Amino acid sequence: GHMHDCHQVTVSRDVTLQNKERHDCNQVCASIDKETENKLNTDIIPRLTRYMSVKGNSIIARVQQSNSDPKCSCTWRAIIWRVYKAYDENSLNVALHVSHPNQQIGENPDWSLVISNPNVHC
Repeated sequence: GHMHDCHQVTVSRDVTLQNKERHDCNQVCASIDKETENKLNTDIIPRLTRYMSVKGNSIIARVQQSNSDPKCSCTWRAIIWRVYKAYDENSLNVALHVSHPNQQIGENPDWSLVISNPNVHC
């Protein structure tokens, strides 16, 4: 019944883009694929580095859809392989919106974070 000291995190970006034009939402969302990567590497990973046992994440991937809705729901997911279990899902989510302390202007409202697998080693 071995015990797990790290957990695996899926960090997600969730953006709604205007599509008054009624184009493919894969193509509308693709517009800010590069933005999302640059945001992942320059802000999101850095501010979660503190919590990882070992540096290590998957390449951020967009979720394919099949629609042309007036508002496009765009979602990217990346996986961070090992984060100390000591840091709960809530504290990791907070780390996304707040850095400097007592802060009131939240950042990255578009970003969220789950535990993808409770049972990882470091």
